[PDB]
Amino acid sequence: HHWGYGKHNGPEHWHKDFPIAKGERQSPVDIDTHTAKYDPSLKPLSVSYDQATSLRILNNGHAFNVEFDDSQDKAVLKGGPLDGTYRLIQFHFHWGSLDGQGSEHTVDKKKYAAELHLVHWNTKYGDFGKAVQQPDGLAVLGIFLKVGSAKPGLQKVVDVLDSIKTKGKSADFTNFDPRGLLPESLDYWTYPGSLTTPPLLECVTWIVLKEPISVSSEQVLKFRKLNFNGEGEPEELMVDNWRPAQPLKNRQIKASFK
Ligand SMILES: NS(=O)(=O)c1ccc(NC(=O)CN2C(=O)NC3(CCCCCC3)C2=O)cc1
Ligand SMILES: [Zn+2]
Repeated sequence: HHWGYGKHNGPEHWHKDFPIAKGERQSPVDIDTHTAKYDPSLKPLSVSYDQATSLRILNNGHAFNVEFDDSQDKAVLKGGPLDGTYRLIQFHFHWGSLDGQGSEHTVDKKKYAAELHLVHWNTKYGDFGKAVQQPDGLAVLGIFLKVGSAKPGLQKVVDVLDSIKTKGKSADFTNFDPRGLLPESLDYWTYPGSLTTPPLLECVTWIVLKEPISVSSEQVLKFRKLNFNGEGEPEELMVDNWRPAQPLKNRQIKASFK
């Protein structure tokens, strides 16, 4: 596939190779804070990252992924809307060319500067490849980024980006603690949706935190120096790697909080 975020290969083209792009539970969506309803049936959200084992950072030509050892139950997400145990396998971000855009989800049509996706797969399906074939296969924890004060726990990510500037470059990224990327509050919205990149599989329980994290202008400027292209190819800055809001269709967004 040759999908990306340009005029010629961007989100409006994706449906030709990935017809589910026009499906019934696509992501991201706008979160209308007034029509999202408090659900008392939601159990407490459990983010258990104490034993998280990061291994590597990869520039995959669409974003950069911090990859985890998911060979055991070391870093898991449970509770909230979730049945059973979801294992952390990677995180990445989507971000803008300028501070006024970059998030995939929106909140009353507001766009944040960036959005962090912590990707977990349901352990009842045994591996990630099997889990993406199921409607409850994945849980993605989405966290908004606004530009303000630096996020101390982000800086180790920022400082390695120089070593993975281009598509296909990776670097060792051991002993990174993803708990440093969380906000104080775990208040969330949740809805059923999809991967936000091809293959756009309708396999995700979305859990979007209400409280954004603050990152510095200097931190997000370093995200924007990455390249979509490979080494020795024409430089295309890795910016505006976000899919816009998709139709909500027959879905309800539920709030964990009143
Ligand atoms: N924007 S999104 O909705 O959160 C979204 C979330 C996940 C995906 N897709 C994947 O994670 C597919 N995939 C990678 O890219 N890396 C792998 C994980 C790292 C461990 C080694 C296996 C490879 C993997 O399984 C696409 C969109
Ligand atoms: Zn994502």
